[PDB]
Amino acid sequence: TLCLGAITTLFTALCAITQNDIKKIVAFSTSSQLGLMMVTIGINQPHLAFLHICMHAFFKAMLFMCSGSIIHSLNDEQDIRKMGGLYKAMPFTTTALIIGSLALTGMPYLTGFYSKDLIIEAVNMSYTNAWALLMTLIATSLTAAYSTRIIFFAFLGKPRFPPLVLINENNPLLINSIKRLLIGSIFAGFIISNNIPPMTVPNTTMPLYMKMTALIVTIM
Amino acid sequence: RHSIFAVTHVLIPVWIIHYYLKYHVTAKPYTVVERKPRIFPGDTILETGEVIPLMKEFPDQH
Amino acid sequence: AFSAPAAYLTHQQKVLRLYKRALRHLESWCVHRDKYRYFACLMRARFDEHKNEKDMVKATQLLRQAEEEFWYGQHPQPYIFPESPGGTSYERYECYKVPEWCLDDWHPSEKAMYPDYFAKREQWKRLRRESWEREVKQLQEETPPGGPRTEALPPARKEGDLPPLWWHIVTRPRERPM
Amino acid sequence: MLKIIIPTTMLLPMTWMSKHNMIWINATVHSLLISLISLSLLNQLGENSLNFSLTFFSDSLSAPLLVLTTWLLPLMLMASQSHLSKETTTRKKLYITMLILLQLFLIMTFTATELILFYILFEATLVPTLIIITRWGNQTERLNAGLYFLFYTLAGSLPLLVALVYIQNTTGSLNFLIIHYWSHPLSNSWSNIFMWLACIMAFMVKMPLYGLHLWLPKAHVEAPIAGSMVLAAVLLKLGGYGMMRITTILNPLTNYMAYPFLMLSMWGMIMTSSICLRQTDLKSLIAYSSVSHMALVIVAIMIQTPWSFMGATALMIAHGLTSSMLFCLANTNYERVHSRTMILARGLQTLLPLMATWWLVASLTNLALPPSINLIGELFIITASFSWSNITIILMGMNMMITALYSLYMLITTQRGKYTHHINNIKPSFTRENALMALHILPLLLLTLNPKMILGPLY
Amino acid sequence: SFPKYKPSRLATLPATLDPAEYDISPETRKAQAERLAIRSRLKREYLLQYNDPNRLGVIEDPALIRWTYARSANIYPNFRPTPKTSLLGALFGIGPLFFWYYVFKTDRDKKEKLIQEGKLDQTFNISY
Amino acid sequence: GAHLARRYLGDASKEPDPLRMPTFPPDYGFPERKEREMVATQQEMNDAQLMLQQRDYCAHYLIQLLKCKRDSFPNFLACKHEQHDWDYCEHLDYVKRMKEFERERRLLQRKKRREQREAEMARG
Amino acid sequence: PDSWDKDVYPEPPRRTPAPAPQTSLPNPVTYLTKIFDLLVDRPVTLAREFIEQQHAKNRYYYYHREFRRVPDITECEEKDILCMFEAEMQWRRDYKVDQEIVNIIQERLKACQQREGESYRQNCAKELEQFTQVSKAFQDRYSDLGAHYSARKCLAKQKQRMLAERKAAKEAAAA
Amino acid sequence: VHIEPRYRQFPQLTRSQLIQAEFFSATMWFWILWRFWHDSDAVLGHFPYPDPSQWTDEELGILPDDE
Amino acid sequence: SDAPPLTLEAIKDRVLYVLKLYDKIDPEKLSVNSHFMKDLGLDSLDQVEIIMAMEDEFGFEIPDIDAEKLMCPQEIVDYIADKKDVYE
Amino acid sequence: GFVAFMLFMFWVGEIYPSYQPVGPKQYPYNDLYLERGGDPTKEPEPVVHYEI
Amino acid sequence: MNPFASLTLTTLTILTIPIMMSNSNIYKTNLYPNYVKTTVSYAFTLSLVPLLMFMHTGQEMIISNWHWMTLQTVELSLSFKMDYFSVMFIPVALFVTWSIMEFSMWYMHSD
Ligand SMILES: CCCCCCCCCCCCCCCCC[C@@H](O)O[C@H](CO[C@H](O)CCCCCCCCCCCCCCC)COP(=O)(O)OCC[N+](C)(C)C
Ligand SMILES: CCCCCCCC/C=C\CCCCCCCC(=O)O[C@H](COC(=O)CCCCCCC/C=C/CCCCCCCC)COP(=O)(O)OCCN
Ligand SMILES: CCCCCCCCCCCC(=O)SCCNC(=O)CCNC(=O)[C@H](O)C(C)(C)COP(=O)(O)O
Repeated sequence: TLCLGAITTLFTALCAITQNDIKKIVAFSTSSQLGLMMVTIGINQPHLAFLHICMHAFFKAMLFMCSGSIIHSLNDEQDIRKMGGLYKAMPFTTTALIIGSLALTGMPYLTGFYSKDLIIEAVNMSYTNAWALLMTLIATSLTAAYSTRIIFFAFLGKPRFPPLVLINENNPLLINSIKRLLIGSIFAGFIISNNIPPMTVPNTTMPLYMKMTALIVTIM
Repeated sequence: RHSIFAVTHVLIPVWIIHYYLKYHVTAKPYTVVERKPRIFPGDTILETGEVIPLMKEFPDQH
Repeated sequence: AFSAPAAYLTHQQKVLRLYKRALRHLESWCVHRDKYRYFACLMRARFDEHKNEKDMVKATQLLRQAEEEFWYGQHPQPYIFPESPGGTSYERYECYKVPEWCLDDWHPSEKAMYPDYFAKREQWKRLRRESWEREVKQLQEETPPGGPRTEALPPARKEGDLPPLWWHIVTRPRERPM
Repeated sequence: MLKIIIPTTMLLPMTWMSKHNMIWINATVHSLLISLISLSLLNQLGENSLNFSLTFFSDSLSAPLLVLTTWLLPLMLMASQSHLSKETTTRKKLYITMLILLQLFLIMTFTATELILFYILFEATLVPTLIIITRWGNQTERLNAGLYFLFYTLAGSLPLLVALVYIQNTTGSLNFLIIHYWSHPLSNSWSNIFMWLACIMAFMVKMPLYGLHLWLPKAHVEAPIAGSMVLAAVLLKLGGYGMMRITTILNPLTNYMAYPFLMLSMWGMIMTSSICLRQTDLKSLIAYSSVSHMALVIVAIMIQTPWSFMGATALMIAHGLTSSMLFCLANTNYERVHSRTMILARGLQTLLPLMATWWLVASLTNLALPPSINLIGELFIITASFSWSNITIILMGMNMMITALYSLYMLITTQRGKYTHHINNIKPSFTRENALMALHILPLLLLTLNPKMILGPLY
Repeated sequence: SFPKYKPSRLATLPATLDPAEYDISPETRKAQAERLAIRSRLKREYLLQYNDPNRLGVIEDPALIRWTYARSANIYPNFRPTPKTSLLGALFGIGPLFFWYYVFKTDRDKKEKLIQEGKLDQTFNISY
Repeated sequence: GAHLARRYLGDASKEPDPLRMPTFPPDYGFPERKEREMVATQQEMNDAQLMLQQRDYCAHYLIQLLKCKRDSFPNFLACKHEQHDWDYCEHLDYVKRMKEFERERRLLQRKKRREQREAEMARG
Repeated sequence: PDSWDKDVYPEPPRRTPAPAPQTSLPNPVTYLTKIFDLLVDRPVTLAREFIEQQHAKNRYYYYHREFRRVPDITECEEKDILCMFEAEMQWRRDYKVDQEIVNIIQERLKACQQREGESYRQNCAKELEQFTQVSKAFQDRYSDLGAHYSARKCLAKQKQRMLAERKAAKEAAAA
Repeated sequence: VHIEPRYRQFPQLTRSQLIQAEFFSATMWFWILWRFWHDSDAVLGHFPYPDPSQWTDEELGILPDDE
Repeated sequence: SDAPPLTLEAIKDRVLYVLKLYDKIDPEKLSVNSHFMKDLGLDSLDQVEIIMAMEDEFGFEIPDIDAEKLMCPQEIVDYIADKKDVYE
Repeated sequence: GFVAFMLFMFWVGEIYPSYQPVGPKQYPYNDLYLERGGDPTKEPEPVVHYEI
Repeated sequence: MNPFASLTLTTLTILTIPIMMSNSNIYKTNLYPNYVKTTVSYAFTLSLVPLLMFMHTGQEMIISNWHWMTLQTVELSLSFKMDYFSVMFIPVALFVTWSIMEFSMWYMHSD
């Protein structure tokens, strides 16, 4: 299970960083996160895997709805090469996708942190396959890589869409659904983490560089 | 007609299910099984009035 | 799609189609507009360099290495318009396209709604019925004895004729039928 | 048991003395009433069977089959009256008479206490089916189909007859109760091997076993709709039922005489499922799917376990219902366009939405979606086979995959895509066709609520 | 100049890389003209029935009829017992049967002689 | 870590085996070893239903943490001192395991030195 | 309730702790429980009281059928069809009752595993042992009988097992 | 809220979407800063990692190589 | 909702808008009926680029066999109107 | 090549695993002998742990 | 009786009511998507309560309500596990489904 999860997460993250359809990138992200769930099953941490399921649901669903709002605004266009500068044109969508990408990459004290941070620490501090651990760390870096790709190509720079601009995100249904899952992606990690009994022995003692490894590989 | 949705889609279904569980499902053994509650030192048992003693005087490494 | 294909493509047509494909794949490679404009001007210059070549053997071999270079350097994931054959919305609305003859099978209660629409539909059916034989006669007259050579069709030529074989072109369902 | 037989016999003078425009109504109403009456045989005992008399008895194996037969007659009548409209009054009455005689023979076959009576009715079912296929089939191949349907059966059943009389010379009786109570082991001898083969090969041909199955695609494709419905839903099961009765005298010989048939069934199940992937004729695909399901039933009967017998009973009933529904679904489109080529009429979900829903539900039951009784039977058989040998899962699982692959394939080919442009005579679905589909599908779903009623004696 | 693309069965040669489309002779042009003429005659034959107001039903396609007939009924009359067909039939029809027979018989012989020795761990195995 | 480099690239015979340790007697180098004591009885852990992997020498702190969480249920931010105490006890247990690892590797290196050097002085 | 026998389906005395609040914050579980009581349990209880009042006015009984003990297959002659028939019916009933005995023991095991939580491996040892004993006896009685099992086949299986045990004991007395 | 296309111009924006986007970005940043001010150890670890080399032989039970 | 229904005037205005931003075309003598070859003095490469610019303008691409023979702005407007089911 | 390389490297990583420089985790009551299946009638071999 | 079991089963049961109404008049109206979304939101709100009960006392349950069939010694019953995983995942899934249905009311408006 550990080896299958490791090869899955790294292969899918490697495929994600060159894709041009936004839905395809987010789907490969989902596959990579499922691979991470499988590796945390393989190191005998089932409760941590379930916690990751619950955490990842929020921000992955929010990321898909942000992609859907972009697609609907740009007349059903899904290629990031034809999405220009939407940072100012779609401000709420930009905010939501930024927060979702930060949660996906394990930014501290967000929903993805309380899950992903622990999984990386547990893999680092276990009697585990060395290749699997290396592949997991590389996949962790590739996650930030393809999140950067989405943000940079879809929201930064100059417009690359057809001249008839139909951009409109001022619908209460879209705004309210995104807002609800955004509050989820911000606070559900803390709430659920502090409101459940401890099902695991915590890793309280580890070298400092190993403590900071997930953030370091994300920064890279 | 303001809250007609919550009385026909919530209150009525929970009336039928609670009646079904309380008087039919639990009329047979082992149909609804709960894990026993956790008991900690110092607790008082409601059923018999028994008191569990405390836990062996920690070394108190403060 | 609307034009009848010919037996073969001329050298000029092949060269133009290669130009269009190369420019589109270059745009796929060069995401940004200014960079694409620069490299598209370079492509146009490199393409014009041999515009006035006379030896057709040399032009043909130049076209061959141009095709080889395109195949080696094409974008593996080129941009496709959403409703183009490889696009994400290619045949999306085909399930909503219903042929017009289905309207003949509606219950009389269904046709009681929309009376004016069905009056105009009867008018259209009368037109088609009255024009069919003249269309067939015109097609028989204008076709060489050795059968048709291409798929091109003639227009109407008399005062009150309709172009032959027009019904199914004119009564297309729609591009966004629902 | 005569309370079922005599009304069925009375169906004959009723249809022969009815008004020219009343034959279908009378036959349908009274066959439905007979099915309602037969529904009372489902009250079974456990310990032993319902022994009405010296001649007829009912078991937990016989009763679901009897109910399925009596229920299938009205559906066949409903499906037949469309394409038989132009027929004369006398020939319509003769067609209904063939159907009634077939039901009578099947009802007596499923309840006969004595093996020679069972054999005689088992052969008697041949004649009405042959007449139906060769007189009311549409194409010129029907005649050849009839021959294939006949001599495959007889070439298997003639040895069985010999074995049967031989048995009565040594045992003294062919009454099934006596046979079961006084059963003795078969020794390991050449004479016993050939008596085993004579006792088994007729039911093998009827299943049909892979390699003896060539008659089935011909006969089911060339037959009219009621013929195909009865051939797939009930007649094939005549093999299975027969095996479940006769294996009680074949132990412990079956312990090793069953290896070639098990290998044939598993491999040919894979083979026929794969054949379904490349089939241009829509009825042929359904026929080959029937062959694959019956191969699984053969495996279940040959391994001789309570779980396998239960699974075989459930799968027989479920497949009868599902295959009859699929044949009716294909016949609706055939009557639309007068061709059985699967790719001729496409995108039919756009033009016939409710019939598309019927197609979808039939395809779901064909691939054994839980908790349908199709999967109940299939899973029981697979678990018993796994106990027989753990490697069987490799083949069984493979079959499952291929089954889904062709089922949805059929669904995708006829219902999805775009409609064929030049086909402009696709009229809305009639109430008769929708009602026929519903009367196929609803009992199948209701059987999920009470599965034991089809799980057989071993429950 | 650039690495060469070589075709395969499941990844065919593109038209633009096909030399046959660049070495053109008058007979090639006349053959293309004949192909276009055949296509056009068939197209006119189809469109005269497709647009007919009085046509109701299915336009029967002889090509589809020929395809289904060749795939089903024309096969046995054109079959000839050949060493190639004989070996292929023997292999693909009989080899899997003995292969699976050997596999299952070996597995069951192991399991049975292991039951005889009293070492199989059959505890809690009461359903079968 | 560097221990993996020493075991895999250097001489593995001088490095501890995580699967097979300790090999030296627990009282070998120590004159007097006090046996590790447990506070929580078997019944207390069974009634708390902790987990079979949470029933270590730190279980009493976990029991108080669970009781405090249950007692102040609405206020999920109140069990900080108990969580800290349990974490500290687990940290001390981990430090003890690190001490055992270091002790066993030092013992094994000292064993190799003494054995092969008494051989060296015994071969001449 | 008293509908079932507590000896056949036992359960431990069900100790539950008393609530020991440690905070001044209101407990939402208790408030929601009171709301649920008042809006769900009281109307359901009243409806059940009405239904039981109606049932009391119409009280009738049904009985459990008792079967005599008939001779078993051991003392039936070789070709006596009637004694064989009655012995076979009795054997079928005994087989059904044994199946339901195994079912009761399995129900005990499942309920124990759920009830004990994280301590099921140690606290359900008695149920596991009871299921092991019952399962072994059932496997000895009825396994490998096949599709067409009968009292005669069970008798033959028992005789084969008895012969094996006798030979084992005889050769153990020689060692 | 009726918004019209603009043909090669920046689209018309509403005040509500801008204020909500800014509010939620600020909420995320404040939450991160607040949690780091109160729960810094969750990133930085709370207990010091020991150095095994700073442990004497007496407390680990190693004899001075002559026994 | 979605984009407003397209009109013939809008299609013509956008086609002329794109053509007037092309440097090889005089903005003031350009008409809806101007032949690209005879009147404007362009070549086939310029026609290919004009077709591509129109495809970018309207977010859909024209097949080469159809695109080869759009030799004036009115022809492009008519082609777009027929493709997108515009009648007014 | 990618798949074969991944399989070979996973096998190598199995041969040369990663772990932390710690001893085994210790459990109080004879390594929880009664908790892990019991059998309380056979006097299990005492597992004793000492301070370090 | 304990409200835990009744609430856990009701949360699941009320999700099936619009499937029963799919043949009613509301299905032919434009109010059906809003009705489905409201049903899912009410189900999420109801499922929030067993989660609170579990977070308070760690309550877990199994409910074997309907006996389907008995296969000699194997009893098959409709049984639901209401442990930590179920009572934690159900509200999360319902919350996500509620947001996604509200989003679909706008995304698929012209379908
Ligand atoms: C298209 C599909 C049609 C249906 C197929 C039906 C399959 C039926 C096959 C029957 C399976 C087994 C039959 C008999 C069992 C054993 C057969 C024999 O091969 O085994 C050996 C038998 O020894 C020799 O091999 C003798 C048999 C060889 C002669 C028979 C010719 C076989 C050639 C294949 C002919 C094709 C048959 C099918 C025609 C269509 C075992 O040796 P031994 O244990 O000492 O003797 C056992 C018999 N005793 C106890 C009575 C003494
Ligand atoms: C769709 C095609 C199906 C073809 C089926 C053909 C196989 C049928 C099985 C054999 C048929 C005849 C068997 C006779 C019935 C058995 C009754 C019996 O027990 O008689 C045997 C006698 O058995 C025989 O004589 C049978 C020998 C075979 C005679 C005919 C040969 C035909 C070809 C043989 C092989 C084909 C059979 C299997 C084919 C499988 C299906 C393809 C013993 O009687 P006694 O003489 O008293 O001896 C007692 C002391 N030992
Ligand atoms: C970016 C990814 C892949 C890119 C790689 C592509 C490589 C291509 C490099 C350069 C291509 C060439 O040299 S192309 C070499 C082709 N040679 C000739 O065409 C000579 C004869 N000229 C004519 O036929 C006409 O002038 C015509 C030019 C058709 C215009 O005609 P109009 O005026 O009537 O439109």
